[PDB]
Amino acid sequence: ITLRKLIGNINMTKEPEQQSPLELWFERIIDVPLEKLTVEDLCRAIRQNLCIDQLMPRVLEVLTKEPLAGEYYDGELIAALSTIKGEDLKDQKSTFTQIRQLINQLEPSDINDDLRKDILKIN
Amino acid sequence: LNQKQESAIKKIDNTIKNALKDHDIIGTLKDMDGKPVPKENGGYWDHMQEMQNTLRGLRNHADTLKNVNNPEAQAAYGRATDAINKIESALKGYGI
Amino acid sequence: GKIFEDNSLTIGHTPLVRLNRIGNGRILAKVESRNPSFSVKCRIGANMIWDAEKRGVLKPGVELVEPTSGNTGIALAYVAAARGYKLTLTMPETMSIERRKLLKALGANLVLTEGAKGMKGAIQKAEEIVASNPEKYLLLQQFSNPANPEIHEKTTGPEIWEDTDGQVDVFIAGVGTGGTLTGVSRYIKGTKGKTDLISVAVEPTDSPVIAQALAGEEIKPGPHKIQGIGAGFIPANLDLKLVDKVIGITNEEAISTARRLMEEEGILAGISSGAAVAAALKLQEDESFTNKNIVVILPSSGERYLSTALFAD
Repeated sequence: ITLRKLIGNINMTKEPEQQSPLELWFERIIDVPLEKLTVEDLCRAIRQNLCIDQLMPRVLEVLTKEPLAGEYYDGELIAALSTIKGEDLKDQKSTFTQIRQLINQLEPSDINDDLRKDILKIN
Repeated sequence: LNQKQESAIKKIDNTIKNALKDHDIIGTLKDMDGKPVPKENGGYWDHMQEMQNTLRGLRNHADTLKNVNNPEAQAAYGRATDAINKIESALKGYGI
Repeated sequence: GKIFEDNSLTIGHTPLVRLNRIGNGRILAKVESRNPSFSVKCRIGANMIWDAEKRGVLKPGVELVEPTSGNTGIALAYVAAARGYKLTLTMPETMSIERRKLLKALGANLVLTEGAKGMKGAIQKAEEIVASNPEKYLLLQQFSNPANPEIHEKTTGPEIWEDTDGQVDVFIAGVGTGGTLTGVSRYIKGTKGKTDLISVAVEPTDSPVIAQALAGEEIKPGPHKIQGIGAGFIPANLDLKLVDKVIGITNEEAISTARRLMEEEGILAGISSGAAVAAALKLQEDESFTNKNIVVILPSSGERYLSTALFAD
């Protein structure tokens, strides 16, 4: 399953010569199913509020293998999750709390510690 | 005087210099002006949030390398602060 | 009676309006869009040129130059038009067509610089223009020019004092150049000796450099959406010795509070106005400020931003 299947094409319809970097990027990953999205793509889709609901399963597996997964810096995925609004956790409300558990068990962090705090104040 | 995974962080600065495109900055500024790119669902793309992420990575990796007594690492540090200055110079004073 | 000799002399005497549905009834909003070019910068556009005249630097043939993408550009445009000066504004090419039209209609000459270079490119070009003939061109330098806070010590401050009969307890102002906060504080604390006054600076949470400066931290600015404040550095016209407290406001607190001002108070408001009011509301959840008179600066009107995301529902 892919982002096109969940939300369709949410781009304002226009020719690629008239598209912004995020509009362009979204057209490059919209047919990419969730299970293969790179880490960079995953963080950005979260940051950009792109059906975060159905992304949680993929996030849950990327972190178990590497809790500080990220492209631009270590911990970027946790940083992106910090931006979630709790209300858009519809049917994966359960999968989120599974993630919070893995996150609330760590030692090395810094300006990430407030993000980990911000994650815990969304319900 | 010799590196470890500061290597894994000198590489991330230089390849983050394919996230400093002109339109990456210009999108950030137009967000600052209150003209973000609308989606069709309602709501907007947030280009200045991507720029904040880029600043955070560059700032973090420059800290990693700040006091590393090694030439290769100090070169990457100068490139990271040249790029941070490049971004800061575009925004400082904007909109006033 | 009073007949003004040109439009620059009409600045000030802006109303102080009580907020009834926002807060507890003790927030007083000074509406600085009631000004010749409809922002607080009208005051500094006037006095900065008055001061240049008084200093003799502005003479036959001398032209004005400033880099600005904001309300200072509009303020300088109407004053130069009112008093017969030639103005060149340097500014990024990200500026909208509609904003260019507003300035050209006020007679300003526009120099658009490369978009990705941002504000520094506009600052550089203005410096290169003055370097091409320093005797012909004069740079106003809104961030360092002490004529900026001088007009708030001579006008904005006194108006707040007179209107409140000295019973202002807190003064809240978002900081762009720092002039408003500096002069108003400098008048009330110095000239009238109310050292009790609590002066509050407002800045964005996403570029909190004033808070960084008072902690000795390194200055790390970023992009924000509170247009008009949040310069990303501590301008020379910000006197940190007078800042008692600094409140960071999020993008989303400023937008919604500005929209509350419009729908709940009938005061057209921009983002920076919503942010200053949001800071007053945050101060009032501390019960030590529950019974204090809070005067807040509202720098511009929302109609100037009618094209922006401020109007999304």
